[PDB]
Amino acid sequence: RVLDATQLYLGEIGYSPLLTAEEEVYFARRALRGDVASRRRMIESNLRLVVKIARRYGNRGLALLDLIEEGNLGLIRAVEKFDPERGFRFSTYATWWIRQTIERAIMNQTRTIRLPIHIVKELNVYLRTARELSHKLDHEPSAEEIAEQLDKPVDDVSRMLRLNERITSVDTPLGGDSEKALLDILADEKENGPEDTTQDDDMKQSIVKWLFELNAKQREVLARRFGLLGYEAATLEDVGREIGLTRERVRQIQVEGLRRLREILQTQGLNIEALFL
Amino acid sequence: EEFDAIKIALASPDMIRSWSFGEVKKPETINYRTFKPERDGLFCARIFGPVKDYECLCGKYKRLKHRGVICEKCGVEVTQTKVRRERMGHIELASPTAHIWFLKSLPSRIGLLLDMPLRDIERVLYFESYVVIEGGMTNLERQQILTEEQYLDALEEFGDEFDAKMGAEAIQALLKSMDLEQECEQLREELNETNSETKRKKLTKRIKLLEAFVQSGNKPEWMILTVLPVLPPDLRPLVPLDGGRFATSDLNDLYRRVINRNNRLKRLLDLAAPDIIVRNEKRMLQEAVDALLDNGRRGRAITGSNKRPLKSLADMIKGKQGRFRQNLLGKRVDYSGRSVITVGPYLRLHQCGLPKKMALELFKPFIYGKLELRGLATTIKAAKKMVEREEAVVWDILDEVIREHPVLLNRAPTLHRLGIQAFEPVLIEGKAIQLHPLVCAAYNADFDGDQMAVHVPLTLEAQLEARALMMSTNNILSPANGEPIIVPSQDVVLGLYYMTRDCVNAKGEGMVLTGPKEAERLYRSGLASLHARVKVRITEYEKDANGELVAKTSLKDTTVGRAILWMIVPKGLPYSIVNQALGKKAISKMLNTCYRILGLKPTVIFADQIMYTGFAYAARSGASVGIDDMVIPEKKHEIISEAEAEVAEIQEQFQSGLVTAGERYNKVIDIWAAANDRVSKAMMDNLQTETVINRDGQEEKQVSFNSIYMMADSGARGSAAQIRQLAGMRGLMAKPDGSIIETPITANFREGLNVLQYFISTHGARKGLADTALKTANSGYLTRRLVDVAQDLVVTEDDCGTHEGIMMTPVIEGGDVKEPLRDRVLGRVTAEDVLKPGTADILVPRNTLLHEQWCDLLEENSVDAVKVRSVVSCDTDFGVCAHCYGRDLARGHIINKGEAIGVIAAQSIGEPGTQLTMRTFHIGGAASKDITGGLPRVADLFEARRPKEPAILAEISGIVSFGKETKGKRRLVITPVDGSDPYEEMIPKWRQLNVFEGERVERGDVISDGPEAPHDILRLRGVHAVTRYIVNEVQDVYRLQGVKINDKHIEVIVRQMLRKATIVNAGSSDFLEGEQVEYSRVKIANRELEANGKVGATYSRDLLGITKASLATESFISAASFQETTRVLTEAAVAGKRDELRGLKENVIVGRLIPAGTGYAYHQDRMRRRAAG
Amino acid sequence: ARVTVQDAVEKIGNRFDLVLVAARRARQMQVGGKDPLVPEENDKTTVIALREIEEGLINNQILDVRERQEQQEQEAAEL
Amino acid sequence: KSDDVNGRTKMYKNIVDGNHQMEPGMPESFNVLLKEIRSLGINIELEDE
DNA sequence: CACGTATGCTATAATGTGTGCAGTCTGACGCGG
DNA sequence: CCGCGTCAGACTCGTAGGATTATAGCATACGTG
RNA sequence: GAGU
Ligand SMILES: [Mg+2]
Ligand SMILES: [Mg+2]
Ligand SMILES: [Zn+2]
Ligand SMILES: [Zn+2]
Repeated sequence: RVLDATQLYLGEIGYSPLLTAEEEVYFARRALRGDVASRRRMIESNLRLVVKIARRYGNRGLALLDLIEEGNLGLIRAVEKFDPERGFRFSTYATWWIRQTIERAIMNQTRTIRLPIHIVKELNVYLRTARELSHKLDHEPSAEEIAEQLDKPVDDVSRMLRLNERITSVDTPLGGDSEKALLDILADEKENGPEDTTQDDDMKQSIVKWLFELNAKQREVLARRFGLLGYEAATLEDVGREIGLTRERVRQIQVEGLRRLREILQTQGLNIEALFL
Repeated sequence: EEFDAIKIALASPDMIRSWSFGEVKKPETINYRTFKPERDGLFCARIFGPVKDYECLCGKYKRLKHRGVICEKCGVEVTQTKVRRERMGHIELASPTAHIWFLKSLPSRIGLLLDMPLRDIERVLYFESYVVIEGGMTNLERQQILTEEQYLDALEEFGDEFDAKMGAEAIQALLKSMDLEQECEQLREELNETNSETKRKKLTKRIKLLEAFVQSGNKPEWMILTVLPVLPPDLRPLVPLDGGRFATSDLNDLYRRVINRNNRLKRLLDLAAPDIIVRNEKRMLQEAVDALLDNGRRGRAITGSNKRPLKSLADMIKGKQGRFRQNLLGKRVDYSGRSVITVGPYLRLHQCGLPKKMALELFKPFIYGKLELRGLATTIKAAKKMVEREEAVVWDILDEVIREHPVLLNRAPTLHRLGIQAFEPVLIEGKAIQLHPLVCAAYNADFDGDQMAVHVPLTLEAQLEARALMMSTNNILSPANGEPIIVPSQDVVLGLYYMTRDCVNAKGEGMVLTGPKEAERLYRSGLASLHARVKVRITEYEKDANGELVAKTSLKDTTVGRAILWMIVPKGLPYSIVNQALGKKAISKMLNTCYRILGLKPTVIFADQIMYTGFAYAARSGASVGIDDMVIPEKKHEIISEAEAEVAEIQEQFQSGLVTAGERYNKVIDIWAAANDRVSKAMMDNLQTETVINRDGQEEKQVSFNSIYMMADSGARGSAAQIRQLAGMRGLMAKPDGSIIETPITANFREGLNVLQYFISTHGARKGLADTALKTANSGYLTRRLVDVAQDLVVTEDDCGTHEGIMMTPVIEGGDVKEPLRDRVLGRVTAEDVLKPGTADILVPRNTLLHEQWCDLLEENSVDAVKVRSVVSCDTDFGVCAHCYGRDLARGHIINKGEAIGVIAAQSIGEPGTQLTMRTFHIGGAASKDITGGLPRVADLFEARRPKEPAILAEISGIVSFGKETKGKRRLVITPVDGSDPYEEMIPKWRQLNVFEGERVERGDVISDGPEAPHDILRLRGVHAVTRYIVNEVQDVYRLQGVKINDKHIEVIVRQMLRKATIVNAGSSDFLEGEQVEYSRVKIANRELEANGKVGATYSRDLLGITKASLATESFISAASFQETTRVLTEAAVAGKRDELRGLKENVIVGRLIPAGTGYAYHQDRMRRRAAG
Repeated sequence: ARVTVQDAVEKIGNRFDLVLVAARRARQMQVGGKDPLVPEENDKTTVIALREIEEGLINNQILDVRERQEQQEQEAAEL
Repeated sequence: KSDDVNGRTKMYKNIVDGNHQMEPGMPESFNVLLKEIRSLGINIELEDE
């Protein structure tokens, strides 16, 4: 038993009869007028065209079957927008739709990081131009050589070529030996080590001790306003509203408290100065 | 955070939706420009959480000021970024899809449950043909496949009243509508009609499936997936490399395929597309899902541009690269370092040289903490910068911290526990680790560039564990055999040999010396040789009946050298031990004696002392290797020419056409083997006693002091075999075929081989070396399986209160006392006395550990055989008792409860194989087998494979009656006395029986010649029979290679093999026929049956190979982590199995505290908390 | 105690429980700052604990006794 | 010493404060295993105490 | 309005795949015909 | 039984980074500063 | 490539 997805599908398409021009016209008149059968028969009879075209466009976009399905989607657009009355053949019209749809599909799905059509098409012209350049310059083309050819900014060219930088698999092992790969080397940079984490504890706690050295009033004003021992960085009006009306007095006590902290530092700053790394 | 147990069951569509916090409807990962997650994509931050802690995406809500806020603009919750690794999503499949694991991974499960062949299911799934889900008309039955054209016929004819469909839909529907209860009873009815053997198995299998399916609460619909879960972003990361590259997991590519195909399917359905296109897309969908879950399972694995198959989900759980093996049972570790090792002769046994630079980093936080107590460092930043600058006060602090702090040294491969040992570090300037010589044995460490790993025990508990359990001084004896593993080697032996050995007169023959101090003085003054024969007054202490020591002064006849060594000897030991010429073999016994009389502390000091003096005298000797030291016997050329004329005779007899080629080949080979033996004898006579050159009256004969002979005689290095190749004849070489070359190598290495001799040597050499590299995998794999099956076994109890045990005889295989009774039985509990009135009046009561004392008494009394308590015969459920095990061989006393004995057993049995696979192969060169033949025999034993042509045994006692013959094939019409009904058995024609019919036959009397199957032994002669068969048959291999392992280790594993028992006849519970349950649980049930009466359960114990026994443990985490993980997980998921985490494996995986050793105390406290609610 | 732990093991018996006992004692000295019986002689907490056990001063049951004694007096103080 | 994130940081601070206390939790790699299994479509849940 | 991102349509006729490799490993243990 | 399939196959250390292809050209449309 |  053939369980090949592909072979099964190709067998089934094979067993639908190819159409002549008059047949296509008759069917299609009724298809535009809505004959569920007509549309189906035209589709199914012309699947073989789709496979011929998807055969070409494959190569390196996508799996043959993936191309075939997108191609079928193009063929369906063609059957919906076919004009029987115009003397032009169906196969001719459908070809355009099928190729269009396949190409557009391989421009959005072919890349892990989805590149917009605009970027992709820009980039492609940079590529084809690079190829002509390399055809006469023997050696491959520089960013500025391609840019000189297009009469455009080098930054433009460079940014496009940066986007063309294709992905690396985290699981692909390094050194031919199937041992450790990229994941095996790659750190978590965001997650600090217990050394950095413990240094912050020490910092934050030394600031508590320093805050208690100051006046009860200064320390409370600083705590509430900085959002240090409080929850929220209370604005001048919030702190004043809870203690002493005078919003201006919060600024006074706050600035006073900062300057007393500077005195502790000029005296015992011998520890604080070493916090500059 | 702390749970008790873990359950696996089928994932319902609805359950998958519960985990999900968003439906991923797009393949878009991130935006090309602002590398931020794309809407409803694989990395959607609206679904999986914020990229930055407490920040929404568009940046509207920032910090903790906005806690659980959900941004109206972007739609992102503001929380910890932590959640991106936690939150899952899901995908709505348009068409249902089969779960490949519950389809392809055999047994079929889905196929097994519908009783539908796997091919049949597949034809349905891939839309080759229809299946009838309900033919209301009995005309068409259920699950009967119809081809495309078959569906057209009944379409007009029956139609309506038959529903037959195609694809995953059909199968899901078929599964949904099957009622498990009813069909179970129907199949049980059919089981009674004519249950043939294979039919009964398959029926009982579905019966147990249906039963387990209802017990799990799983539904068959769930075999089919409609909702597909999506793994969290951070567990399939898309990260930017420095250079603007991106690197992603393969899973993202696989998921992008699925999403695209599924969303295209939805489009095709919206457009009402023709059915052939709908079909292709459904197949497409199934393909991509199958690839996502398990890639290279169903067909060609979907490949990258690299050619290499993409790594799917299952690949991350499965195999060595898998989670379990690689990241869970073994881990990368902080506070670990490594370097080259070199000798530390000066070190004492409990010390190691630890490079300053290395130690400074390893103890970083300890240094910062002490810096803050000294008030030297104001803050952590300052402390850090102080250690970077490496200030002189920091060195004082570092020195302070490392005092009394043990560190662990490890060497790969870690084959037994002594491959990791603890030491007090001694800080040294210079980049290599210094290791103590005497423990080089255990590490198998030689300093040809070897490296070792260093680990810092952090906690007070770990430090205590290291100093108490793992310290080198504390762990001397091999846990495998009761022997000291720290023994002097090489130069040390050589030196001790040099001092003790005697020469004729020499300097100051027949002097009289006051004490060994006078001897030392005289030697070092240069008025006496070390080998001078002399009279000396030594005071030797003999320890009394109690702890008090009784000394006795005696004038002995010994050398100056021996007297001086007596100073190293502790008081307590006798002088006659050192009075002989010392070698490696005498010195191991020396150490042993010291351990048994004095104890640990004395022996440790003594060992170091012996090392110092050994090397010291080795150097003084001036012992070296010149070409003159390799003495060729004068009669080589004669012997050889004779052997050549002899071979010529047989060649001429061949040319005459009389003597065959094979006869000549054999006679030539025998000629050369015998010539080789003769030349070797000549070499050794001429060397061993070549000191025919002595004195005092006139000429006298004596032992040779030639350097190579000394090295070999002492056991320090070389042996007669080696020396044969050096001074003698090299001998006959073996081809890579294994066949021997006709021409041997007449030359030796001193003589130098010619082109042809050298070439001929190469084959064998290289064969050996290849064996080291390649076969150690198979040896080590054995180690792993043993370890896995013995894991759980721990000492649970002190005394099981059993009277059971095995009767050990002294192994007189052939004639020679292979393993004396004493050595086989020492340190075992006596189960049962034997009163034979005798000479020393010995009863030796029950439950007595055999001390060396009681063992000596056995020898005087000539005890024949003895019942000894054994692991296999223990009654303790969920482990064994200290009594049934006996002595912890590594300690020299009774085993402590809590010790993980199984692991020790497996390591002890496995290691020698694994090591000898490297030893006689890097080395194994010339031919005069080995391990490569032996271990396959051993593996076939532990795996309980029935042999190719097995011996036949009598099943039941009675009278033998021979009957009829089918053209030579022997039938047997046997008729017992009380069970009068006849029993018949067919035997092959050419197989001849050793016994002769018509006989009174006990159960398990051997009829045929052939190997015994362990199962059949168990079934006829019970546990002691099969246990003793395996122990003995295994030990034969290891004994051939000179490997000492105590029987009790193999007994441990045997017991693990006999874990399970098939019940044949119903109990009061829901056991019933054919279920196989653990013997522990059914005996505990029988204790409750005894109490309550009711129907007793008739069972029969079954033997299982090591692999299957581990897979049969109730713990599915242990099973899955071992092997077969795709299958193990489908089994457990369907069964709805729960693991309550009793075993060590299981705990280690979850990073908990081991239920053994130190952890036994805490674990039993937890267990009593579980028992009281 | 430092080099060989044999006599210490002979006092308690079970190696594993010796570990637990000495660690619980060493934790007291480390955190609570509980006073050592034997002279430190410049030795670390763990070594102190092992000496103490060897000489037969510390015991699992004895630790449980001092725990209850002092905790009970604290409860009495509360009430 | 390995995965336990909370544990490692807490342990470090304890070590700097002398008290060699063990404060262990659950290895993150285990968590991940479960998630990997659930992405497979097997429900594997912890039943707690 | 503009910029970035997207969808769209095109009419000589064309109507069943392949492609690039895989190199064969082994001793064992079950499972449909 | 035969034959095809699936499953296993030592431990630590190292080195070095890294690959490819190509998707027309233009007109209209939708969302945010 | 390093020691098994
Ligand atoms: Mg060596
Ligand atoms: Mg070496
Ligand atoms: Zn926002
Ligand atoms: Zn017992």
